[PDB]
Amino acid sequence: GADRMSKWTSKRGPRTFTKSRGAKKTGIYTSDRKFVQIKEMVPEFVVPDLTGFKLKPYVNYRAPAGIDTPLTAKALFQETVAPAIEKDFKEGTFDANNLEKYGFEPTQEGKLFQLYPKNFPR
Amino acid sequence: LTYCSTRKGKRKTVKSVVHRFLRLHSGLWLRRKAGYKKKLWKKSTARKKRLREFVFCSKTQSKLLDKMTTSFWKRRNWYAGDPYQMYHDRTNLRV
Amino acid sequence: RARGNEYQPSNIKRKHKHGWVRRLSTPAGVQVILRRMLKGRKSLSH
Amino acid sequence: TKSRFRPPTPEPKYK
Amino acid sequence: KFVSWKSRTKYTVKPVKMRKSGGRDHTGRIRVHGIGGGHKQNYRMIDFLRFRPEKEKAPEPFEEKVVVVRYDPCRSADIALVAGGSRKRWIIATENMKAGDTILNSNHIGRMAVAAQEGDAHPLGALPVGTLINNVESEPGRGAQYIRAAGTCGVLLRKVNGTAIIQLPSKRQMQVLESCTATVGRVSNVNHNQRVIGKAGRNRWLGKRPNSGLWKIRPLPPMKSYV
Amino acid sequence: LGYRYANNDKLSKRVKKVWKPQLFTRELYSEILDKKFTVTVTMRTLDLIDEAYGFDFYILKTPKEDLGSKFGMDLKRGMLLRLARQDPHLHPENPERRAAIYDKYRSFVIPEAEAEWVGLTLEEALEKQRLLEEKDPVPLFKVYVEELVQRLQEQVL
RNA sequence: AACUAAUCCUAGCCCUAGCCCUACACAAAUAUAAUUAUACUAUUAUAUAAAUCAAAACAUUUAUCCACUAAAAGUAUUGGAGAAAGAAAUUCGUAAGGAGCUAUAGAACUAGUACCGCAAGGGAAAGAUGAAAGACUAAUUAAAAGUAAGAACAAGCAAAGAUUAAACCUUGUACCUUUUGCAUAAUGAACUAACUAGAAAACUUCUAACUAAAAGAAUUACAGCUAGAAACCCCGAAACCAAACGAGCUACCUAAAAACAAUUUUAUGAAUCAACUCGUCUAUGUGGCAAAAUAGUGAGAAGAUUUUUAGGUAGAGGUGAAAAGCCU
RNA sequence: UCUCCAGGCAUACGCGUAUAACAACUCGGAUAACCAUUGUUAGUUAAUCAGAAUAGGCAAUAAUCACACUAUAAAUCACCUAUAACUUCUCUGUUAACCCAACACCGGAAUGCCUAAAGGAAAGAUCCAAAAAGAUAAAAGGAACUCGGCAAACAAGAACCCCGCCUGUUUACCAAAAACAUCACCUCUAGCAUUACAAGUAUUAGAGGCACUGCCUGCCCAGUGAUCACUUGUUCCUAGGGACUAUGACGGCUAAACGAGGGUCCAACUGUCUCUUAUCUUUAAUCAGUGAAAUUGACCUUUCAGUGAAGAGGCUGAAAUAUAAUAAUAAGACGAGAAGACCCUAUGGAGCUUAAAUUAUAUAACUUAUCUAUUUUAUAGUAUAAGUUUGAAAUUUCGGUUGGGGUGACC
Ligand SMILES: [Mg+2]
Ligand SMILES: [Mg+2]
Ligand SMILES: [Mg+2]
Ligand SMILES: [Mg+2]
Ligand SMILES: [Mg+2]
Ligand SMILES: [Mg+2]
Ligand SMILES: [Mg+2]
Ligand SMILES: [Mg+2]
Ligand SMILES: [Mg+2]
Ligand SMILES: [Mg+2]
Ligand SMILES: [Mg+2]
Ligand SMILES: [Mg+2]
Ligand SMILES: [Mg+2]
Ligand SMILES: [Mg+2]
Ligand SMILES: [Mg+2]
Ligand SMILES: [Mg+2]
Ligand SMILES: [Mg+2]
Ligand SMILES: [Mg+2]
Ligand SMILES: [Mg+2]
Ligand SMILES: [Mg+2]
Ligand SMILES: [Mg+2]
Ligand SMILES: [Mg+2]
Ligand SMILES: [Mg+2]
Ligand SMILES: [Mg+2]
Ligand SMILES: [Mg+2]
Ligand SMILES: [Mg+2]
Ligand SMILES: [Mg+2]
Ligand SMILES: [Mg+2]
Ligand SMILES: [Mg+2]
Ligand SMILES: [Mg+2]
Ligand SMILES: [Mg+2]
Ligand SMILES: [Mg+2]
Ligand SMILES: [Mg+2]
Ligand SMILES: [Mg+2]
Ligand SMILES: [Mg+2]
Ligand SMILES: [Mg+2]
Ligand SMILES: [Mg+2]
Ligand SMILES: [Mg+2]
Ligand SMILES: [Mg+2]
Ligand SMILES: [Mg+2]
Ligand SMILES: [Mg+2]
Ligand SMILES: [Mg+2]
Ligand SMILES: [Mg+2]
Ligand SMILES: [Mg+2]
Ligand SMILES: [Mg+2]
Ligand SMILES: [Mg+2]
Ligand SMILES: [Mg+2]
Ligand SMILES: [Mg+2]
Ligand SMILES: [Mg+2]
Repeated sequence: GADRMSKWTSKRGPRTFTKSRGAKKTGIYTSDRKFVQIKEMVPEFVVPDLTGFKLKPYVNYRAPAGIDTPLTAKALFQETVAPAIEKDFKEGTFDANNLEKYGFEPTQEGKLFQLYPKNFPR
Repeated sequence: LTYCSTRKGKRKTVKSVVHRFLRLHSGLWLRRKAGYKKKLWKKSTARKKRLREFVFCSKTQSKLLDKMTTSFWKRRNWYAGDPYQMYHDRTNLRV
Repeated sequence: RARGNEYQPSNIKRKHKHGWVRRLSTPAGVQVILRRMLKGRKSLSH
Repeated sequence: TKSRFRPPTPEPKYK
Repeated sequence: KFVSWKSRTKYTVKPVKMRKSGGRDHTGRIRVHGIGGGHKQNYRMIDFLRFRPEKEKAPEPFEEKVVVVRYDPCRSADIALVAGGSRKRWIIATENMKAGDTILNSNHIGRMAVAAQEGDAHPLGALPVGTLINNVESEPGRGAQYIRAAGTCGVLLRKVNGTAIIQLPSKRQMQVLESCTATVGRVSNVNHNQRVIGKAGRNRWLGKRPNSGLWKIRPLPPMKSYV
Repeated sequence: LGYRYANNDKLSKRVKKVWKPQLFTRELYSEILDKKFTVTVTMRTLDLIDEAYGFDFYILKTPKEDLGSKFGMDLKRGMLLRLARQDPHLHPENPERRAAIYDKYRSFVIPEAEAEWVGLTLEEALEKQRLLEEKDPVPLFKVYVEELVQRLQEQVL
């Protein structure tokens, strides 16, 4: 006679049964049943200063939209790194070892914002 | 009787008939006399003489055996020196 | 006496007996799940 | 004795 | 699922909480009938290897003091806490044992038999033939497994060529080596047989459940006629 | 695992019967491996080893099927790899002894690459292949750099 | 002169043919009591399929169940030599459609959903306007049973011969199955709509083609041989075996717990008697309030007591203060 | 505001929006008003209520007001030694008349506190019929009723027989007992350890039987001499010679006590009865709303005699006879329902019992082998095979004729 089709949540079951609704944990439970919040585990919203901002939620109809071109890795490379290498190649001051000079990162370890695996949320 | 066998879908011969009766192509069937090898010491000489003979079958018995045997056992067999050569045909019978 | 009230609901009893973890414990229970997935059932277990 | 029943379908007829 | 309560690795005098099995196996099926229920009981670990030297102590005869003679619910006989050196242990108590008495545990084997007071462990060879003994063991260093029930005693019938014959309480005669150590005297609670239960509910206290209500030779072929 | 007729007549009852091998545990020494293994072995294998004039000969000669054991197949790979590589680990500091063993079993020498894939199951072979072909993705940065350098170099040429 | 209703056509489906696959679904969560962001206790199919059934029983045995077409051939062989089973050698081969279904049909399917069972699991029903509803949702039909419009008028298997006349007069022992070839018996049917049960070619007969030969390879033949047409139902047990699923009811046990006023005895499976547990008797009820209750009356009520929570024992078994009692 | 009834507020398990207002008046409430129904909008706010670091060392002394007092069934992390870390508020539960019983079911449902301060309404309007159900009252009599003092009573007292010793337990939903358990008594089995028994060891553990308790009481107890010799007995060697032999499977019964046990008897008591009546509630009947079930070949559905299969609304011969409703009775319709009963059949089953037939690596055993140790053949064992011996079990079966049955028989 139990309803099998309804979702299993903490409102149901005895007192002992509990579970989260998806809220991210922000602290630790120490011995003796004491909660110790950790400030670093609490997200902090980085909010910019909007003074002098010239952009509003809606855009004018008169303004014409452009052609959609999903950005690709090749396109970014040509814009940023290709010109430096091209000029350097003419000057001859280019070597395989110093690709980092143009911005190459050998490993993501040591970066605050690791590209992969991502260590930063949206 | 197996009227339709699984592997081939054909009628199956009963081998109890093949080992007891002989069919002549005309349609007659031959058989032995039951007990011709049994307790011969107490049978009369005339009694034993009858048993040794080969006997024919009736229309019903012949009809039965024809249902329990397949056409292969109803064909013409050209055996050289066959001791039943002359008996496969009926002659001077009006009926 | 008066029958008909055999079902004495307890969520701890229910989930232990016919729950997901209980079913997966044995291959005979996992084959219960496997058939239910084949049929198309809304709920595979409790 | 046996037992079986049928549902009272909502049957909205507004077409 | 079924994990026996007997999981304590280290000896301690403190009573250990018990779990009864109701007769059920580790599979949950009854392997012995009539067992179930009764008062909650605490196990008191008993040392039957009387001559056990203390840590970093020479293996020589030593004495110990009988602190108290307690009642053990897990045995017919009554245990007695014995304190010696820097350790405390529970041992089975003899009939006349009293608190404050000193008992002797002696591995030393004497060529000449010496009269031994009740409760002092001595090798069977040391004991003169005919002395009442208890807590006898099959092999030296195996603990006691015979004559450890309330009021039981054993007789040292014969010592020959380093072999001792002991008449067990059932009158079975068992041979062991004279090296085996058995303390003198009968076990305590001699009057265990004289008790009267009186009421059915009393046996239900002890854990003995009621019995069920369910209520030959082959003659040889020649003998079938006469029967 | 089969059935028998009680009293060996087909007119009696059909009774389940299982026939078991008289397993024995013995110790065997492998010259190529220079190690002694303890294995459960039937009297049939002992005769086969004797007819093969040595434990090492028995393992190498017997095909995969006749051997009928995964443990034996691993021994086959180990012995074959030992001979294939002429590993100096066999009887170190005694080169004379090592040469004798290798020469005695020289007939079974096979290429090293083939020896590795001996006795492996499909899953183990699949795992071996996956590990060999595992590689972290090449950064596109480098890939574009190679293409750019080649194009620039060709243009200058 | 109409209510209840009826009419309807495409939703999908079925069997083939062709074809291995490369439909593995942002982000987040899930093996914890799944769908709970992080450490604790770690994680692993199965020894031979049985039986039903057939042998008019049953005990050896019993096609499929459990390796290319056709031929050899239902032959050799095997078999309580019974029912039955059954080769090979050796020959031969280049291989998108519907005299199907159309809403009780075709798949169970609008859906593995609702609903039912603790679980394994079982399992539905139905829809209908037109080109346009940004044209006030059409039509279409004395048409089923059932009613209404319109209750009835001595007398009788309800009708038939009749008749000027609906009824009066004359004649007349419902139907099927079933028993003997008899029923005033005995079974079955309130009525309507739809659905709902004879199937195979050895021998025979009939009709043709060619004819000592017939047949599009292997077959048969002392008029045969080849082809055609022509045949043998439905529903229903008690059971048996395999594998899952069940001890939230109930029997028993483990662990952690809780309840017991007042009175008299004493120091208790003792006494009076509530809560509470039980269920001797009578009455009512009997499709009941109830698939075991209600009203009274009774038994125990500090104990072998009652109750609560979680866990364990599972069918060739479990449990049993033995009633062959219990195990939803 | 009035009349009357007397389990209520929280908690847990459970349930899952049934909570609350508004709006509707199709559906649900078994009828209405009103909503528990439909749609929309809302809602339950916790650092206190509730739920969710490591390695060692070591504990004899219940509870009950714990003092006295005894008893027996023997009974709840802490504190130390060191290492590591040095200032925190997140997450989840919170509503309701609620759950298990197909139902807004006279049933089931644990704990805390309290017994009205909390919670509720037996009658929709009518009416006074029979029958039926419940309550109260009774002239005289007092069990004359009846299978029986069943039920009832202004009574609830006394003794007896039988059976079981007592308390206790059992067929959930027809038997609560005389049956099962039970203490005590008796019999059989086992000399022992790291998962039941059991962390136990013959005064113990398993298995089974039986009320115990003093008293009568079974047999069994070589014979004669007299702790002694012969005759016996038992064995060998050949009818001889040696050798050896120093009360327990049964009754009465205590005997008292106790019993929702089975029978009786006296006393009181009574509407049980002679002999029935009166009032009230319920039900009924009437008005209003709502709306089942078994059943049903068709029916324009009569009486008597005859016939018939213990049989006739319907056939045969007479007779009777305007049509319909409402409320009553239960003679007939072999009246309707049930998994009830009875005798017989089936080469239909299933449970139990073995002196049935066929098997039987459950177990135990031993034998020869294999095989490893050992000693020159030898005694040990055994990841096995082949036998022999028990049988825990599995499988299958219930011939025919004798008016039923056991015995005879017969085919
Ligand atoms: Mg139910
Ligand atoms: Mg319950
Ligand atoms: Mg008994
Ligand atoms: Mg068989
Ligand atoms: Mg058969
Ligand atoms: Mg039969
Ligand atoms: Mg359909
Ligand atoms: Mg369907
Ligand atoms: Mg009509
Ligand atoms: Mg007429
Ligand atoms: Mg009918
Ligand atoms: Mg049938
Ligand atoms: Mg439980
Ligand atoms: Mg019980
Ligand atoms: Mg009290
Ligand atoms: Mg009861
Ligand atoms: Mg009482
Ligand atoms: Mg009493
Ligand atoms: Mg009492
Ligand atoms: Mg009985
Ligand atoms: Mg059931
Ligand atoms: Mg509300
Ligand atoms: Mg309102
Ligand atoms: Mg109702
Ligand atoms: Mg609402
Ligand atoms: Mg709190
Ligand atoms: Mg609340
Ligand atoms: Mg009212
Ligand atoms: Mg009234
Ligand atoms: Mg009265
Ligand atoms: Mg009166
Ligand atoms: Mg009387
Ligand atoms: Mg009475
Ligand atoms: Mg009694
Ligand atoms: Mg009693
Ligand atoms: Mg009963
Ligand atoms: Mg009782
Ligand atoms: Mg009763
Ligand atoms: Mg009684
Ligand atoms: Mg009187
Ligand atoms: Mg009426
Ligand atoms: Mg009315
Ligand atoms: Mg009429
Ligand atoms: Mg009439
Ligand atoms: Mg009449
Ligand atoms: Mg009549
Ligand atoms: Mg008449
Ligand atoms: Mg009547
Ligand atoms: Mg059978």
